[PDB]
Amino acid sequence: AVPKKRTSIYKKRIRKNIWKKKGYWAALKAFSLAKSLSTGNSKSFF
Amino acid sequence: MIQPQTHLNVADNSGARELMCIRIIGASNRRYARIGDVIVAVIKEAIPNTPLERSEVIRAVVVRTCKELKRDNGMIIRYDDNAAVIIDQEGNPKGTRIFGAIARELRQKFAKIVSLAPEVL
Amino acid sequence: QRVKLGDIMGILNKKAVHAAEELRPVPGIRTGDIVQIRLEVPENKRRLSVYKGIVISRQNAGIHTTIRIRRIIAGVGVEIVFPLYSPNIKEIKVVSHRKVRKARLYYLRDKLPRLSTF
Amino acid sequence: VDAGIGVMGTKLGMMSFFEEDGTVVPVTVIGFKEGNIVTQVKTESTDGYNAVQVGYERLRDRKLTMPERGHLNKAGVIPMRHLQEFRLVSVDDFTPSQKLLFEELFKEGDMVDISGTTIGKGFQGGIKRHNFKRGLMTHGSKSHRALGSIGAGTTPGHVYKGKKMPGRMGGTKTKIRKLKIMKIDTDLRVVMIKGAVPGKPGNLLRLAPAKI
Amino acid sequence: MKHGRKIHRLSRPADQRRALLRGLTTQLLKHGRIKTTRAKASAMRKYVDKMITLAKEGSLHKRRQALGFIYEKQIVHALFAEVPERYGDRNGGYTRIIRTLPRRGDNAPMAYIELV
RNA sequence: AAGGUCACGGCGAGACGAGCCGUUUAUCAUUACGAUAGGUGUCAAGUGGAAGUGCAGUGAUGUAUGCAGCUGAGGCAUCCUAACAGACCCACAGACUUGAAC
RNA sequence: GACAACUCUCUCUAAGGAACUCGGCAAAAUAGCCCCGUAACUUCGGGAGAAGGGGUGCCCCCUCACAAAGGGGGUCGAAGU
RNA sequence: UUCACAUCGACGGGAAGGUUUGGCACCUCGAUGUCGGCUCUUCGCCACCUGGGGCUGUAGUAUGUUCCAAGGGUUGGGCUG
RNA sequence: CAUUGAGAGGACCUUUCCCUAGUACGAGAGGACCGGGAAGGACGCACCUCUGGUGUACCAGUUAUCGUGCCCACGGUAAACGCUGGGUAGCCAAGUGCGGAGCGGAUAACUGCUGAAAGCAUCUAAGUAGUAAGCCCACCCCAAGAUGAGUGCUCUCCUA
Repeated sequence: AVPKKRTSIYKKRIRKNIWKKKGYWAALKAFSLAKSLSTGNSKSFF
Repeated sequence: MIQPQTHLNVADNSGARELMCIRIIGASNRRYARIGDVIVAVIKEAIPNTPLERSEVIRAVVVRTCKELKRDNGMIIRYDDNAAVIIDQEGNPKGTRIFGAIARELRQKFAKIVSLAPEVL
Repeated sequence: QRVKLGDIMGILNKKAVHAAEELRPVPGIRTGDIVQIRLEVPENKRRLSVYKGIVISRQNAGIHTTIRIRRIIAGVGVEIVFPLYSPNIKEIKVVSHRKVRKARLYYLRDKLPRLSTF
Repeated sequence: VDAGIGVMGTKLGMMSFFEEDGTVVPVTVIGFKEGNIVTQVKTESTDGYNAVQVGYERLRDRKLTMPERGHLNKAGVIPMRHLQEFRLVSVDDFTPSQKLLFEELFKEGDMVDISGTTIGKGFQGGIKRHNFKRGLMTHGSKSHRALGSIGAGTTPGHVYKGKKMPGRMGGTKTKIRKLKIMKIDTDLRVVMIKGAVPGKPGNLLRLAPAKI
Repeated sequence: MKHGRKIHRLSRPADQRRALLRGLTTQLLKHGRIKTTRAKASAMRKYVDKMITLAKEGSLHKRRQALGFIYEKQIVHALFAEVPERYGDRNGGYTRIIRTLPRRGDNAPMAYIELV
């Protein structure tokens, strides 16, 4: 359970950039919702 | 479903009352003894005017069971107790009058149990 | 002249019950009745077995609309299942009716058997 | 290599056929949404093997993409969803142009094999995937239902591959074998088959003769 | 595995879920338009369609089952005097599940229930 | 561009990703597709006789209305509600070299 | 939100009943009030609530210490502390 | 019964294995947690069974011993940690 | 989309009973090899038609109490069902189906067929035949990240 050693700058920038790329994937969805929130007949967002 | 530590009542007047059955013969499953499987009984208590006493290993036949009995005709037969017949390896028992009803498939291997039975359903 | 949908459970089951009713008529067995079952078993030559008893349930799933029946044979407690649409039965006879306030008489197994002898 | 062309059909529940002898047999009911039209045959000349390619489930054209519907209209047939071939020995006489093959070929052949997607059970443990035993439920025990030991001691230094771990159990296709056919219906488009097919009512089901 | 278990259970135990259903469909029948989460929205949709069509046939038995389900006394008797005059000929589909922005603090998918 | 992804309504699929099925003048007619989910209407099915009234009884209770009443995770029908509004990725003959016939 | 494995706190479990185990550990079972009845042994104080068995809900009537309580009867439920 | 070698083989001799008890003290004590049980492997053959065969003081059944073969199986319990 | 399959997994297990036949063999007593059939056991892959377990979707009986003004009738609570009685769809087995096939290939031990080195011989030195639950293939599934990245069908590359 206890880690034997530490990680490099290598593997950490890989994992942190996979985390922040996983943050990248959930804003073109927000760009699509922000673009559909604009002028148009949409039956949502009262 | 007859485990190797069950108590079976007697279905004859051979001289016992119930039995702790031990480790069935034939079907090598031995944790599920259905009908017609002989069991290596031991006598838990008996009738004390008969040459069948306490602590006596004997062979018997499971003839009634609380577990179901799938038949090809569509019927399913089940009893409310467990019963055995104190048997010998040459067919017939050493007790004549059979108590309680039995089924009829065990006629294909144990015909003397059926012929001495009061009801064959 | 109509093509059929994926509702073939009800029409295979319905025409199966209608065919088995065309073969032999069967009055309905409600829960709590006291009925007779006349069974056809080969090689016995008596060809009419006696099954008196009390219907405990009716697990009706179309062609397995069945009878959980119970009669105290002189030893103890015999509990037989009968498919009502099988070709092995001959006729049913609703002898009596207990008029019981229950759909499932599973209590009656392990009761005092003077109230269970058909 | 299969011993002949088969069909595919959908499961529509289970019931019990009453044989006139008196027996009660549990049968699965097979329907047929659309005829199993031979769409594309692949012979020894233009392909390395020989197989007959049939399909199933005629649909709307919006449900089907341009390469799919272009492939199906290359044969001049209806646009259909499912599509599978049977590899067959080089004695075949099958035209890919709309052979709406009728289901009479299985009744005299009272042995058939079936393949299908079994129902998935998700990420299940080792107690049900590989039929393990659980530990003691009491007597101060703590390894209830757990996986137990995994490998040997120092000398391996690892665990053997293919070791029985928990994982996703169902979802792959299976074939159960030599299943004896029963009463077909030439108007209800329904075949009784005594057994238990893989999956709930609704899924695709390969129905092809035996390979014994 | 959840094959065919079509009850929609929330993040709450069973009796607390029943009280959430009864209270939120009660105040849904009080205000008409309401802000829920989407799980709570569909969970309102089934039960409030059951309560519109329950007092559609305004007998005493339907009114007593309907009064037994809803908390407030004076809202059941304002219901069967309103639903045959309004929701006759609709024949199902009494609500609308207009969704909105997620909630600040949870990113909870947040919905909004009408009566139409 | 073909084809995907998000979103959308979900699943007999599923820890999350996956996968699968829909994503509407959601047929018109002579005969297999354009009902995805919820509701509704019915049919299987479970418990099993509901409330109210009348009758019998001093009353507990039983009885008729009434296989009624609820349940409807399942089947079929029905566009009543939600499948609206969108967005994004991938484009523009697929390097270089030999042989064959045209 | 979802309703994976698996841990934990609980509920039930066909057939059997300790075969599990170091060991009935843990769970299950008994359980309240009245009536009957209660053994070996003993320091004659006890064991003893030994053990074991029956009634128990609700409506009638009468006897009523005229408050507790009793008997007889009916009524339902599969099951009445 | 005759008969060293169907089967045992005395007095002795030659090997293989590293599964017992030992010998050395070569890694490890700024820590390599012993014995049994549960769960779960996998491997060896010096084969208990299953498959094929030789010999038999093998009439047949059942064997005794031995060759090839490790794919698969090798029970439930009373005692005791 | 459709598959070939290099490679890898799983499965290739086993017992009584009956015919042959109370036949060969044996003074009797006993009792075959070989070839078939049938019922099992474990293991595995599935399924819920039947039988059930659970099923806090459900409905039904009842205790204590608080609300719905009160009687009736309901709702809440008695952990994550108050305690029980049953149950549809799921899940499961104890239940239900199915599997373990091959006069297919080569062999290990062995039996051989011709047959020489020593005009006799010998299963072998040339060639070659029967044959093991063992090896491989066939059997069920995954499978071209098999970078050796396969094969077949079909769609689309437009304007300046």
